[PDB]
Amino acid sequence: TLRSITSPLVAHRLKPIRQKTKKAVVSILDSEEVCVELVKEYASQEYVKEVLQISSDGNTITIYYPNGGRGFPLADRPPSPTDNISRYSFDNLPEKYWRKYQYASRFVQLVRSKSPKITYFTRYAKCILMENSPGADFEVWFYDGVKIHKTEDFIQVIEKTGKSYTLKSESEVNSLKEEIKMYMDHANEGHRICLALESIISEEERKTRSAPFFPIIIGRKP
Amino acid sequence: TLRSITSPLVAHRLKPIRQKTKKAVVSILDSEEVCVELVKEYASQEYVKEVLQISSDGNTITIYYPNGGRGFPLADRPPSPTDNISRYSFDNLPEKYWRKYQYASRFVQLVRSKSPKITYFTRYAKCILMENSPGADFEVWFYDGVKIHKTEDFIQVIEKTGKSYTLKSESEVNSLKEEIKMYMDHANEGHRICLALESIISEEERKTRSAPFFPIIIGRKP
Amino acid sequence: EDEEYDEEDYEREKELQQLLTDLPHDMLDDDLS
Repeated sequence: TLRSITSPLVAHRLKPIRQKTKKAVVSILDSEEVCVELVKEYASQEYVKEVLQISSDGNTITIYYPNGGRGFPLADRPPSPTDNISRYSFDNLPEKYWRKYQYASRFVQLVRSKSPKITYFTRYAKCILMENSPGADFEVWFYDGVKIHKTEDFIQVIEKTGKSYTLKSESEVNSLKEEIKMYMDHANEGHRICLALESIISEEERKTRSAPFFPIIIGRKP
Repeated sequence: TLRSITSPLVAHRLKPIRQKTKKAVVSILDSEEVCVELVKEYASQEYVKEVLQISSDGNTITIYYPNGGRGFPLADRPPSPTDNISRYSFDNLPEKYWRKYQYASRFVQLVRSKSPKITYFTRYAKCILMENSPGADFEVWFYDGVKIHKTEDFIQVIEKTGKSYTLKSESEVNSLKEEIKMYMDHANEGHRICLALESIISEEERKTRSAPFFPIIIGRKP
Repeated sequence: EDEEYDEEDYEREKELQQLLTDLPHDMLDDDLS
């Protein structure tokens, strides 16, 4: 199981984004495709030696080399492929290009972690369930100042002013700041609701044909 | 008897709105209570001679006469109740005020007919199911430019031209261009989806004791 | 990631205004004995 380094990326529902790095330009396009551009520069003029295009489900990867290796002066929006392309499915992807694509796979998993899937306004706070499921991040916005970030492990807490604390497990510090304990207990409720709503709405979306059921915005600003 | 003619109004989930007029000021407060204030003009300044306030569920009615010389000075918010006040249940409301509760019932029913409960974005249109249940109004604004307005009695098409006409019955809509039925059927499918979406969500809401699961905005305008 | 009132919204708010104006105001008339 060589593929178990990472599961194929999922760029669905995500808005277009572009992240430039010293050696790569990761870009989510409209049509929800991910582009890894191996960059390089001569005399302060950047260009692209290599380009990787990946489907929105991460199963198919297209590899081509712009200008036949001569490369093309850096553009903000990645160039179209020629007739000269090489393409692979996810499994039978050659041994190389694994620093690449995975590089994108971890970039997509990050944009998902900041992309709101479900927004729930309460009488108190504003709950947000991110798109990076299974480990879907949960942010809670009380406008009084407090905040909670549920995630893989570190449930984070923010005092109302620019103040802050932290937390790891679910046996001890869940019994701390009890006058503030009412927030974790409150957030876990909203987390339970936003998870239940994702579940039941996803099933109705699975039955039928039409437009995506996500993201959604529940309730109004108080 | 009142309740011969009318059923207790429902102003839940409605947005705060105030409406001046030559006679009275009818409004919906932040607590979703319906307030009806009779207004009289004297010395180039307006005076309030009676205030009806109806509960959010329309079951409880409070009526107070701040009986005094010059009545009450008209402001931008409903005045604080005096001491010569009253409170009745819907069924125990006197024969008086019946003309005024019916007016307030129409006001609310009008507001709900223009209050989005579910907003759904398809590939071709923006779909909105309103708050006046049962048989709420359904409005479809195609990005194409065509507008469709569904009522329990009517169907109303506004072509890109601006050419507008109403189709009442099943035979009337069948007298069609076999191209506009696409707009008709896509809207009807969107209506089907929203009615389905509303049901499974409001079902989960009865299961809960939390902030309202409405209004909802599903998907995004592409 | 959120927007405000579009055309659909303003048109709806205006139809409401017209509707609330067409509301019989002669039902708040008093003394029915």
